[PDB]
Amino acid sequence: MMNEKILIVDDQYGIRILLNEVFNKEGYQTFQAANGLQALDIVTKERPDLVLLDMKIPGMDGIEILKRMKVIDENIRVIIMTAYGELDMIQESKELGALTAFAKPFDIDEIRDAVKKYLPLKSNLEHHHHHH
Repeated sequence: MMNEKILIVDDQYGIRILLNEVFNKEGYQTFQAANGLQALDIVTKERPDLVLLDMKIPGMDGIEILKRMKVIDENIRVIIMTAYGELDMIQESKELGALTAFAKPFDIDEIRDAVKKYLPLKSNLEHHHHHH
């Protein structure tokens, strides 16, 4: 199976290592990038399947970053982060290969839950059971 890999493009390295460890723990080889170049490096270094492109402020729109990682790997997908769906770029984001546009209101679990249900390795903590 796929070894389950992630790329977190967030400048708020708090949220970034937050997401990092969260998915990482499920099995996700998550690599934290604060910028799209970092991200380019990350894709080229690990080849993540799920790249959380924080379109907020890190450096560039997760779209332009998702497509550059799409050109190096259209195998890849992106979980671009938004100010709760500012549309336009948001539409095109998911449209180009972003699975989800997660915002300020995040359950944390819904994001890790999402990554598993999109590409599942091990996930959770204790087997695959009804409770998360």
